[PDB]
Amino acid sequence: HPETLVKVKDAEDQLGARVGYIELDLNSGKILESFRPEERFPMMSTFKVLLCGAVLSRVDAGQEQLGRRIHYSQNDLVEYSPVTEKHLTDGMTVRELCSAAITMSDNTAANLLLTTIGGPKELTAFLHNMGDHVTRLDRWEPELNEAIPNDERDTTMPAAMATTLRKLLTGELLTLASRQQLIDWMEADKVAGPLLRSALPAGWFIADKSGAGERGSRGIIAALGPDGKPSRIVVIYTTGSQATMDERNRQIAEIGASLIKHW
Repeated sequence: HPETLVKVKDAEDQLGARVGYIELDLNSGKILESFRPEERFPMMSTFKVLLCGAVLSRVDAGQEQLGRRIHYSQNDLVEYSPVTEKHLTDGMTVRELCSAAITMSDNTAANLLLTTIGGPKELTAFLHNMGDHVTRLDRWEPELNEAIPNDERDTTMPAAMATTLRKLLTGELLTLASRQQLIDWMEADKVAGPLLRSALPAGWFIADKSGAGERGSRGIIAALGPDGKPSRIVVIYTTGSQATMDERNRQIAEIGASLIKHW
């Protein structure tokens, strides 16, 4: 609705930074509303949905198994690894690592799964093959969060991420059991409370994944809708602000409040 665009512009003003926004109808792929749809933004942890989508396509193809246990050691642990640090002794299965990477944004789990897949170049090859010629992963955790101005490495565009998310979630690329497993991990997100979830009405569905990075970068990709079903994809990215984490969260939650008021 154009009143949400008023709130996105107001957020650009309050944060003193670019905000990219898109609202996409999940059924038809129709772009309902957009602001900077084709400017690049750092993906940060929102790439971990894409990563487990690549993992699940290998599971579907018989090239990977969800129950396979990955062992790793203290040498692999990078900053913000709340779940992998606690499982050094016995390792974790592919399924556990995707739950940790999505639900808890665990950085080591993402690196371990990127190794399983053949690294950033293979996730980017996977994206290219499903028609996304924009999103690219170039580095590993934690480097990919750097968000240096004008750098195309590890970026997407709001319109590209929304279209890719839609394909992953409703297209024939993944088996329905796999699409459902990706949706379940996103629904179980534990780390995005102050963002769209704080504006979500009772009874609504949300599956999402947040990200934060350097230079004020913050973002969220989400599939949400009334009556327990997703019917729209919302993607929101910001970078460049010098505002605190709480101010960045606050403005994204106010963009959410506007889009839900005007649904």
